[PDB]
Amino acid sequence: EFRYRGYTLEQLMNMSLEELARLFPARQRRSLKRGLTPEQKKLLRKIRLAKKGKYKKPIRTHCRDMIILPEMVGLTIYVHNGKEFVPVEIKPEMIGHYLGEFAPTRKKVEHGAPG
Amino acid sequence: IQTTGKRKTAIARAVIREGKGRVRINGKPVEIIEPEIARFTILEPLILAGEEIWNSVDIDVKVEGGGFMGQAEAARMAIARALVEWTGDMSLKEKFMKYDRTMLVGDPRRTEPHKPNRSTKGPRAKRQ
Amino acid sequence: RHIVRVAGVDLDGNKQLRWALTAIKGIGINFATMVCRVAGLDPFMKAGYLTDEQVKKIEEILADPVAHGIPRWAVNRPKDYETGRDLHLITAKLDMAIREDIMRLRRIRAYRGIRHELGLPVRGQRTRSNF
Amino acid sequence: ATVYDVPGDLLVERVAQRLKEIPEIKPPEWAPFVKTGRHKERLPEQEDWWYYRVASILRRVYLDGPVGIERLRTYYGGRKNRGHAPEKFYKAGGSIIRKALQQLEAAGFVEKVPGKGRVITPKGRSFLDKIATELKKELEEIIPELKK
Amino acid sequence: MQKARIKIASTNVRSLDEVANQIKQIAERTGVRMSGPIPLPTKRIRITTRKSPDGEGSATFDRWELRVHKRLIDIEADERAMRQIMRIRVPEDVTIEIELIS
Amino acid sequence: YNKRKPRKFGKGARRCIRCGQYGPIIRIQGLMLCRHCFREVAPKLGFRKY
RNA sequence: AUGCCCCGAAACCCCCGGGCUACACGCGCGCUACAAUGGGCGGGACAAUGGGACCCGACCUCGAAAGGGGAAGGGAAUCCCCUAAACCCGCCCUCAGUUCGGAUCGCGGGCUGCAACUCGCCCGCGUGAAGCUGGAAUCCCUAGUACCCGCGUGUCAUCAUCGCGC
RNA sequence: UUAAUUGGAUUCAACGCCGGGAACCUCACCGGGGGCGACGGCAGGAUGAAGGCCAGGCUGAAGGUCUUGCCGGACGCGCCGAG
Repeated sequence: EFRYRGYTLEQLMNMSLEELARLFPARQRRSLKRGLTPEQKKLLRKIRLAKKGKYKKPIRTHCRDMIILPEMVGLTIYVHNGKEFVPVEIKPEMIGHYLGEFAPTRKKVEHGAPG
Repeated sequence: IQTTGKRKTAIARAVIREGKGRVRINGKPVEIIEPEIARFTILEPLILAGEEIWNSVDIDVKVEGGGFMGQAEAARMAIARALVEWTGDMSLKEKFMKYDRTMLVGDPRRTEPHKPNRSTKGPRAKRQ
Repeated sequence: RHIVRVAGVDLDGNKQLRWALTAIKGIGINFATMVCRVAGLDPFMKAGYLTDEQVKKIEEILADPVAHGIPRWAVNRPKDYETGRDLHLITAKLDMAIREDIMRLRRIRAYRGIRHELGLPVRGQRTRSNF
Repeated sequence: ATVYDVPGDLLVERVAQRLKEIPEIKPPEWAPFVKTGRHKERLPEQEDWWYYRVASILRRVYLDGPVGIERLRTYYGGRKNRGHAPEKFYKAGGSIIRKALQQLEAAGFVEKVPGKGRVITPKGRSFLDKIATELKKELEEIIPELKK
Repeated sequence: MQKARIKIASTNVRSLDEVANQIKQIAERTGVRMSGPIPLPTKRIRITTRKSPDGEGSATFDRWELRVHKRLIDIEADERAMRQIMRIRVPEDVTIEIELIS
Repeated sequence: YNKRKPRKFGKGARRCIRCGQYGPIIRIQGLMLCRHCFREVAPKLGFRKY
């Protein structure tokens, strides 16, 4: 089973947003207390309609700063890395983290012959 | 009698009157000042003045600005000026002059302004 | 006692107890000082006179620091990820905790996990010349 | 003789050992588990470190008169090492001296002048000058020159 | 008794001296106690800027300055005396601020 | 859509009065001048060298 | 500013994101040290320059701190930043990559911005290494100067180990 | 190396320099999106908007785009000269 601060994903489901954020670190909890962006709120409307089935579009996003909550778990969202929308599928273990962490934007650098 | 002493930035105002011998720095007794080297600088002039002049007059000196060495030097300056004015004797004047010219002249040395090319380190320091 | 074993880790008796406890990983000088104060003992005494009941007292302090008077903010992992509880980890538990955090950052495919995979600096250090 | 006529450290030690007696001064439950300042790196060594602070604080009140918390924080602050970065000065924490001062207010040695800080009551002045007179009387025998 | 306080601030020294002298000459003509002009500290605005418009070459700096002077004139309460001061011709670079302290 | 977003802070907030550059602007008591722009107007402002 | 050429749904303008930080690496200038004149607890005397109204904010209160709340007074000789560090004394540890050395990484909390994962700072705890005196070679300086010590300020909502100045 | 790490600077006189602080802005790089192009001529006009607008889909989102149909009550598509 998956546990977050001594609670499971379904246990995390029923917690209010304030109590839920109390489990988050200071950065994420304070970001939530300061209020999501209006664009973040539009994305929340999108993902919530998707989880109810009404929203059937392959869901994209630019909000790299959108902090993953337990309610995003189990959905595929495509975050803009700067050039395209890299896809990510939300496992339960990303509770307490930002979207941009899992949207790579810099490619791998390897070393060849010096000029 | 009033006297003045300037050292770098520190300024010491000294007042001398007839008294037992109590000497105070900022209202503090002379023998208790923690930096011993500064205690010796402050004690330097009246050593050569003599215990009679020491025990014939009371002195209060109040110093502001500069550091503790500068403050002690300013008090040393003001003490000598106060003594030579109170007694009005040239013998001890030449005694101090012989021991140290700055005793009654003083050091007009001042810090030069810092200049560019890594100004933080001084007027003359530069980069490598 | 020139040798004193506490919580499965040996310490020199010549060092003072606040200095002796430092040899254990998971304990710094400040942690040693506060646990010594919890014991109500002098921080400066030689560890080589540690009669065993004090060893057990320090041990059960390690087991649950919070209930012994230590606040919630002197532990190494406050609000533990799988219990919600502020716990002071030690030795193999600490290694397993950091290891699990590493594989968690890797599994989520975060940038921190990527750096731990490639053995690169995490916190934005400039590496064009450095490292 | 007043506090001015004796060294600061000896008078502070004497005031600390004397104030150990008064029950009004008691370390709070968080005192042993907090270091005296952010600038400090290692926790206080002696378990008496509380009382010397109080003995120190009252002495400042004997000299600086109306003083607030922040001025004492600047005074008790110190230099802190910033790792590879150079050191820098920082003010001391507020809670420790705040508790010490509020206990002193409870002890009645100090009073509050609102908008200006806390000052020293006549009782504290008598206590301090009594201690200073005893210390100076001793040092007069050790050092005759203080009889002057 | 009521006292009128006049602050005179100006970059130009000579204009400040002229206005102060004008007030002084008005004073004893009106026969009212007028405390002499106290010259407060002169404020020194300093700005240091790199000379080079581009970044190439040696690093050189230019230090530009303003010295703004300020004098304080306290005078006593006589409506005739304080009537004769709006009639003063004041140069542009000199600024006068007059307040009334009990 | 063509309106720049209102930036109270950052380099974008302040622009030179004279040349409008977003780079070095001196704000000592309200100049708002580009460092290049300062040198040609300092004498006009009354600045002297010493 | 401005010659010539070119660009005209762009090389014009506006919005989002990334990037400008990426690194096996070499080089430049600095920062911290490579511990005994060392490290640490307590205490004391000590400055100057400048800046201060979406500001300084004394003073009071809560919090261990980061900080939160209230808050007089200040548009400046009058209120605030404001007090220093290097210094010494009393005592503790006692030449060892170790106590120094902290890079590094985890957790929690605080702060600015609408937003710091890329890509901020600060705080408490834990880990905390390399580093134990540097060849060839070359750098600066001659008196309140060099070194050492910290501070103020420019850019600055936050960012310094930077520049200018004390 | 990178889609991109925007460019200048080469010993004395380039390398805490322009950058005198890059999360946006700075911005000049890259990817994606959106709006235009003064003023004249050709043609149109007003028969009505050129611009915004609900419900959506695309759109990261933005009546941007289109389904739908309104306003808006006023002259501006497209091509050429030229901006």
